[PDB]
Amino acid sequence: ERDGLFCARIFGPVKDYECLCGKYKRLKHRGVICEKCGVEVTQTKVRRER
Amino acid sequence: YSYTEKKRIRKDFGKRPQVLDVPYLLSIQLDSFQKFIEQDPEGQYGLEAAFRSVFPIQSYSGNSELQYVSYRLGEPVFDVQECQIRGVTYSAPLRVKLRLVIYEREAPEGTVKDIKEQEVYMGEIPLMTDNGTFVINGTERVIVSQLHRSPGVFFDSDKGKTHSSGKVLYNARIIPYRGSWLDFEFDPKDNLFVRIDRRRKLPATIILRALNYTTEQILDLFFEKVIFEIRDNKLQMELVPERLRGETASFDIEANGKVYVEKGRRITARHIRQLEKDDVKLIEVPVEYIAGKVVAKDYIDESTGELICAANMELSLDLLAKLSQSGHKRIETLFTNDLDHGPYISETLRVDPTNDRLSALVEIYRMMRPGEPPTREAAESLFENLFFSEDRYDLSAVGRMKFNRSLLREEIEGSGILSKDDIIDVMKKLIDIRNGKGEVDDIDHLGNRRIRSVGEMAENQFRVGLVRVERAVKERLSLGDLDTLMPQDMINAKPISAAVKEFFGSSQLSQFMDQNNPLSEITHKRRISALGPGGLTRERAGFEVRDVHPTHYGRVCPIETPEGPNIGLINSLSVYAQTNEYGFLETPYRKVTDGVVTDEIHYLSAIEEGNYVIAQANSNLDEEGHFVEDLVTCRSKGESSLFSRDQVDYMDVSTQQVVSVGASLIPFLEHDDANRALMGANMQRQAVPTLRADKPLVGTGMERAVAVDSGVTAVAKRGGVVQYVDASRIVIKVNEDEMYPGEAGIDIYNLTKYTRSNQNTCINQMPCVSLGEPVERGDVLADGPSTDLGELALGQNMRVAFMPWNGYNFEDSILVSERVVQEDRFTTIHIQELACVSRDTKLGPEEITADIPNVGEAALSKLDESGIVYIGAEVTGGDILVGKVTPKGETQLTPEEKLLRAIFGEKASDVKDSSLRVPNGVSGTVIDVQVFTRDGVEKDKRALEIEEMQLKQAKKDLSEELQILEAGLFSRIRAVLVAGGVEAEKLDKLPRDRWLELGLTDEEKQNQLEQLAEQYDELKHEFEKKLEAKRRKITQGDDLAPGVLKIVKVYLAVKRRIQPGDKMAGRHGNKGVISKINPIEDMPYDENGTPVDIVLNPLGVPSRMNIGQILETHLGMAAKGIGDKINAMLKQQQEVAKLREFIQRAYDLGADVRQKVDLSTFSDEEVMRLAENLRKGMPIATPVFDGAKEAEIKELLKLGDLPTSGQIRLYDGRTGEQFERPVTVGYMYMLKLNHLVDDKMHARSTGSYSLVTQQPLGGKAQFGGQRFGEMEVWALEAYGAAYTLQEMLTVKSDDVNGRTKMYKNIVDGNHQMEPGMPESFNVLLKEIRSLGINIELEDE
Amino acid sequence: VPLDGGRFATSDLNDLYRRVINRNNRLKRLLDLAAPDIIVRNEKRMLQEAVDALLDNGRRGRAITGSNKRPLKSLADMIKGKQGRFRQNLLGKRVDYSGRSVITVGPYLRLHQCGLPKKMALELFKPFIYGKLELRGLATTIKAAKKMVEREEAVVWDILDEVIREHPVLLNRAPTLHRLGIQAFEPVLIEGKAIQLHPLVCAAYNADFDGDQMAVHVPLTLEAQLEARALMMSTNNILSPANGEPIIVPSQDVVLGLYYMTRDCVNAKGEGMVLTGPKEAERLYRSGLASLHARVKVRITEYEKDANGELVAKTSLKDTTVGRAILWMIVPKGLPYSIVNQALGKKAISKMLNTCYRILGLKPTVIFADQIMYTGFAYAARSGASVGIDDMVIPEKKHEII
Amino acid sequence: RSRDWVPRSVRRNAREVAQAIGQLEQELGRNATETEVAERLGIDIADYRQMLLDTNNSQLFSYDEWREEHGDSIELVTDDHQRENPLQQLLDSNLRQRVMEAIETLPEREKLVLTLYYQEELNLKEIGAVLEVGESRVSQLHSQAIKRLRTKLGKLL
DNA sequence: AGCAATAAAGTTTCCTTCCTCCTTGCCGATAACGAGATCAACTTGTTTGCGGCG
Ligand SMILES: [Mg+2]
Ligand SMILES: [Zn+2]
Repeated sequence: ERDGLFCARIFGPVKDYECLCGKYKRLKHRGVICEKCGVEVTQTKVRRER
Repeated sequence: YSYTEKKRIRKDFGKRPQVLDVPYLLSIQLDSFQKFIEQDPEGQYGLEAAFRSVFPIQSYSGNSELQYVSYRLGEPVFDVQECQIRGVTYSAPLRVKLRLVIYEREAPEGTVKDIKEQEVYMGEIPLMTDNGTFVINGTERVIVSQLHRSPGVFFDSDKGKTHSSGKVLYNARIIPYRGSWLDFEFDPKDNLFVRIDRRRKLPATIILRALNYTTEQILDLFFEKVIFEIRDNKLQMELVPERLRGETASFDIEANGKVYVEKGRRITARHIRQLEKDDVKLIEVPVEYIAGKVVAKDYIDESTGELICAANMELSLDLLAKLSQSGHKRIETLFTNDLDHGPYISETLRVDPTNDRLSALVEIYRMMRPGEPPTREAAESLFENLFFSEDRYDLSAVGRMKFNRSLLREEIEGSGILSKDDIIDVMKKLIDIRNGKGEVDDIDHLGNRRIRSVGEMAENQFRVGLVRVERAVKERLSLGDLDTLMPQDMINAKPISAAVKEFFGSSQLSQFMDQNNPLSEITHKRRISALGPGGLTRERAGFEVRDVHPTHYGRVCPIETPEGPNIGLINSLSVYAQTNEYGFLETPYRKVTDGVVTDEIHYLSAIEEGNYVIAQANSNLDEEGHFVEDLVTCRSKGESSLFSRDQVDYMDVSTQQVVSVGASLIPFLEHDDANRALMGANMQRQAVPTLRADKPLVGTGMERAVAVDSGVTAVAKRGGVVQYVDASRIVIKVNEDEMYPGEAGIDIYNLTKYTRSNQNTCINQMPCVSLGEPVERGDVLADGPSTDLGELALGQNMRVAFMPWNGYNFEDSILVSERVVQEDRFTTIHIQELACVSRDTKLGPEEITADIPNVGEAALSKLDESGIVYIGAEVTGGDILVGKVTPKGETQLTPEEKLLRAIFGEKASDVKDSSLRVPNGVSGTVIDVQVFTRDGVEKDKRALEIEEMQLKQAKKDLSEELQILEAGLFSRIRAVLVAGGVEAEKLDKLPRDRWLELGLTDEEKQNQLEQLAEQYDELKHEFEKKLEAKRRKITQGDDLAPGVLKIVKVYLAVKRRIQPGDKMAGRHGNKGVISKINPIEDMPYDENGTPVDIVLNPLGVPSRMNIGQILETHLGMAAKGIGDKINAMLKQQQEVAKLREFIQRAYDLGADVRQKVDLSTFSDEEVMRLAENLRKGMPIATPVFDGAKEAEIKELLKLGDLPTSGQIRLYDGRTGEQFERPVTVGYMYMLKLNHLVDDKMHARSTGSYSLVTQQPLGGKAQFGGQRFGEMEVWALEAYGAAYTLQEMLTVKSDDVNGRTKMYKNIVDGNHQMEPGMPESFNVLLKEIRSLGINIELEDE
Repeated sequence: VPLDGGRFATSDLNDLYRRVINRNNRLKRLLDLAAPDIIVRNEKRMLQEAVDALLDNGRRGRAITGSNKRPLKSLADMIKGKQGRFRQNLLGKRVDYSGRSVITVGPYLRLHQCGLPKKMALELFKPFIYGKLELRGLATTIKAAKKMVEREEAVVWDILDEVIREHPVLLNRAPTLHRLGIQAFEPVLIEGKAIQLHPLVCAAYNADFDGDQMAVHVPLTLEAQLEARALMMSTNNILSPANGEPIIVPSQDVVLGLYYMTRDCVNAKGEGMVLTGPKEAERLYRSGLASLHARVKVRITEYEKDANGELVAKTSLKDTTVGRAILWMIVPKGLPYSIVNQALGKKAISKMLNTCYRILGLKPTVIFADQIMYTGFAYAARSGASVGIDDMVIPEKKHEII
Repeated sequence: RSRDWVPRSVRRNAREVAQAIGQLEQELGRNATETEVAERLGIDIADYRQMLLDTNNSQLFSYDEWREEHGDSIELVTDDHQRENPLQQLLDSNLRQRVMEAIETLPEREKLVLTLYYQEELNLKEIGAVLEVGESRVSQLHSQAIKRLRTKLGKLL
């Protein structure tokens, strides 16, 4: 959950990354253009340990 | 003897006339729970005690009230066996009588307002077996009986606490049974102080005011009045002669007209005699004697009202003048013989700040309730609560009793709440020993320790639940309606059951039981501790409790308690030990009267003995006279010494009463070291029964009683004749006289066959009885796992001769033949149990089904259609048991597995398997399955097959039952038709039902046909009834956790044979490892070609001093010959009279053994069977200290026609030449153990890891890696081999990159290294910064 | 993380973070209203209390617990006591490529040898095997190695024998007091599931053969391999650094053999006859013509290097027991004959060996020791050796004294 | 409500079973005949049968000692399903170069199609858009690549 | 054998879409009961420092 302790939002900082139909999101695949709709996307950065 | 005893007799060499046969051994648990449950009317215990303790409840107003009346229980739904099978606790209903009575609060006590007298169910409770256990959830368990300190009072004195002083400090302590403790103390400065529950120190006297006392009365109580009197100018003073005692004269001590003690002069005992003699108390004295004295009582000017001197204030001569003229010609003061009478209270007072009572309560409150506003009534209520509320305080009049004895009162009993007199008296007793009179006492003295039992635990948890009820009950009484609120509407039964379930499931006392061997259980339930609640702790507790105390004698066995850190703490009960009614101990003793030992008994305490004297049993008694010898070693006062003969009061009974049974059974204890006797009996429980049950030959006498009282076996409930026999069950017919009328009297016994223990072992029973044979009551009818003919059988007797052999017996290691491996006669079985559950997911249900994808049919071949194995199979690691499957969601794959599926193209379902499989390393035989499934669900089909064949079984059993019964009844149903005419065989030939119409006469007999049909109806109705009930109960589904769909469960069977490493030993600490097995042909052998079984290392006889094992060994060789001498005759088939004489003389050897038997009594067939049993060897009883003698060992051996020492010529199997010397040879009876080579071995290359730190685990169960300690580091550093450690810490522990690339390099042949940094390091760094710190590192 | 039945398991840290956050958020909400101050005060009391209790619970104020009545464990005890990373996790290590078993004895062995039951060692040198089965091309890839291996072909055992020669290992009893508690041995595979052990190092390990266990470790790399072959090997580890004594004491048995045989009766036979050498004492006694324990004259050839480290032969005759003659058979060419002319108490053997080392160098001492073991075990078995109730002696002069 | 993180109507139903089961247990005076629960709360069996999961199961903690003094915790008796394994990725990469090995003799676009889609995890029909042939030739050629890789052997099945 | 066409079949998308459900926030209706404690710990123990504590 977001705003949390395991906060998804810190790994997925909201205001972020959704495609139109809602396939790729939440930092999961940084360098993904959602191909069916061909929508290009930016700006995401990853820790797990920090 | 009895039939079972006629089968096989064990000789004895005991000689002392025994008085007693041992009692019922485990009476105690039975008793405790018996009294706990039982409806006591008045002399309450437990449950009624608890109710009548919480005698009724009324409202927050005081308007309405519940009332207790009485209770009752039900009987259980399920029998025992279904409960253990089903997986449930075995429990009883509870049924309560209650009366809701209400008061009219308009009326004064207009009690007729409302009565609702009904009854109430509330909660089940567990009950006990005839054995002792409680099963829970299908798990047999036991709880332990406890020891701890009594309640009451306790005195002590520390010695130089502030060691600078090196001074004593006395103090007293009070411990209610329930409620607050309390502590009274002294200081370095001779002043009294107090604390509750170790609160901070306070002056004592504060509380005295807090109980509405003035200093006047205070020192009136504590202090005797030193009265001066001012007769018109001068000081005269009253004197008791024995006040000036060891004291010296301050002035010219004299009389009105006579001098006794001059200046500077000690008031000797003479002058005390003078002063008592010549009748003087009033003596002129200087006024100056006062100045320094203390006023006793606050003296005033009665006109003013002014404290000229506040009480407890030193005196003077200006104050003398003012006081004298005030109208005080008499001044009480304190006596101060600081030697004896010190004014410690006066001192304690004038340190104390307070005078009024109220502020003292305030300050006590302020300590106890800090910060809170000092509201008056709150302090009063607090104080009354702590010791004067029945709610939160108690004594358990045992406390009251012990206390009154520590008061030296007379009344045993009292209240559960304090009084003022008692408190005053404890202050007095404290100050008196502080002056010196009397003493503090000890802890280890058992007279101060009380035991505590299962019943009480039940009491306390139960009433706790009652209190949980009390809360909301009062909450609702005052408020809700009264007319309509049924008494049961208010209640709940969760919490009660919760506590009950808890400590029957949560306590450190409640444990699994040790199902390994009879001894294990019976001892483990006779096991004592002082741990858990109301007890102690290992690291805190020290040596003083661990050690021995003399009072242990005859109550506690000193010779069984482990090597662990809990050495002396737990210790088992003695044999004839009993408990006082209170929770103390007692032990029987033989009275010694006029020198004669009276044959009576008294179970005497842990206190009483210290007064009297007791005689020892090793004493030789002068045959209806008295103790033969003059200086008899008797004992008293915590020690032993030598006393006369007429002098004695009492005697012990036996020579055994000290020991445990685990201790008692090795014979010839009387010739060996103690510590290893400990080790012997400690491992003696830890054994395993073999496949078969081989006897010993050297005994003590007791094995039968434990063979019985363990309760494993069949028994003769009631005499009879064997009716039906089989390898699985038995039917008996009961003897007529014993067959009481109502039932037809046919007991039956279904037996327990291959069944699993909690230590994972084979359990089973077997007959040692035949068919068409009578039965006496009580005897057994079938053996248990580890016995024979009602006698213990947990090892095997075998040959041995001892000498070195080529370094295969270096340090106690063992060497053996191999023929016994052919015999498989130490081989045993280990049942293993395994399960697999169906569960309902969030998505849907898991399923169980044969069909699964990507499976070779090889697996499936052994499964049925539902996906379940065929019974009887034989299986191995990797094999599959249960085709369980799981409906799954989906995944977002990537091209790797995309393409592997592009290649293989085997479709992924929406399901996976969750199948049950054989664990790696295991292989065995399936022999049984069960399944459990819920009420609500369709029963998976094979489980219906199993319910159907179980119904088949049960139906068959009950059919057998009622068919037999009703067949006995068909006897009547034929015979009574015969009454009233004759159809001699026109009766019989035509079908038997068609007899009712046959020749038929009026008067009484129409009713007889009606009686016939009546019984017919009765019986068929009973049958349908019984089927209905039982078929429902069997068909009744299961009660399950949430989410569960059903479960499967499997058993297994695997059988373990010897490989070296196997641990074994005997009965003298004679441990040993096995290194090698010998072919026969290298075995040392004899004149007659017999090689030996076992070989040994005799260097460790004297160093260990396990010498009695030798004595056995003489006998080990010895009695064998007799059997051979008989079997020789047997195969020769000589004659009965030969057997007769030979046997009688075998029993007629000794001087003065007690048992005396004849056999012209016995029949021929008895001789035949007896001889036929004896062929393997003649067994014997060696009582422990009333044992046999060397005369007698060598007497039997000389009849046996052999070397007297029994040490003889042997030649080598290898080479076939004689050794140098003869060697002693014989048989031992020895054992095997559970520390097995396969149970312990483990290796590990590579596998699982941790997660938070990623280094490996430990445990063979979880594929464990081994640990590498600092000590191993230190050693390595001592060498200085860096790279080892580098590897040890990087790659094989943490560095994951490291482990990977090294694995890579090795399989490439490359034996090289690269390091990194452990993760575990930086974790710490990340903890450090978490704590708010700039930890960091300086780069190179 | 979740459990089998969906249940959870957690870290209490979280719980402490939460209260903090709640209180702070409350405080903001409160502050937006400018509320009366007392609730603010309480808010910050509870704040700092939450804070430090996070750091270290029951230090300042009394501790926070769960429902169990047990503390909500803070940070600091990640670092502390035994439990901390230092004493648990960081210095002490769980290890793979390791194992253990119960042990036992190999008498006949040589010191450097150690018993290995098949399957564990089989498991342990697995990746070597895989490399060599791709080497030979039996296992062209890895799965074939795996599959033939779980099939346990004879070639598997052949290549096992191929590898493990010259492939030493590390041994551990617990607890490690001094540095000899571990040693470095060389394998010998055996058919069981229990290790054999060369008897004499019972003492370096404080071991007794009554059910103890040892573990095994591996110098995977070569550096450590060579160190152990060069440092911890059984040959280096023969004298205490504490005090310069042999730790190779033959304790209890072989001593007995030597004392028994190397002994001078008078009674038996053949008293006072003549021989060339010890080979005739063998010749007779193995035919069984003479008491070994019998002073009789024979001829011996003793050697010496009074020269600058060069031998000096000579010979002469001796009235001596036969065993002394025999035992001269084995002495390696440097000693006098006085060495044997007593019946060999324990320390005689100590000094036997001490002298042997300090003069002759090292390896002859080792060899000497080995044969002492073998032969004394042999003649101990020959010995005839047992005790009885009759070997117990009671002086008649006890009862009167009492 | 703030501290708890489970829904509300959940606890309504929990309170309801509590009231009901106690009410009816006193009506009867004995226990555990759930069909009665199905009756009195006559909505369905499966509803409560789920609810018991939903409600009657709460969380626990991680470091509780393992019972018979402190031999180990629950943190040492834990298992995982999502583990690393070294040879599957090894042989997957092996098969990757086997893919290019197989297809390098086959048509130029499909070579690049399957390379750049399978290698660097890029776009498939991006290429179908490049050629504009309808991706039927794609279809049969992809089939052929499978037929080409079904000419060799590999376990890990 | 390589190349395309027509027809069929199965889709994945995917997007709405309107039913239904479900969850986040708020505000309300009779009148007054009592400052907590509540179920524990059993005092390890010797050494060493520091604040008093004169
Ligand atoms: Mg040992
Ligand atoms: Zn999209």
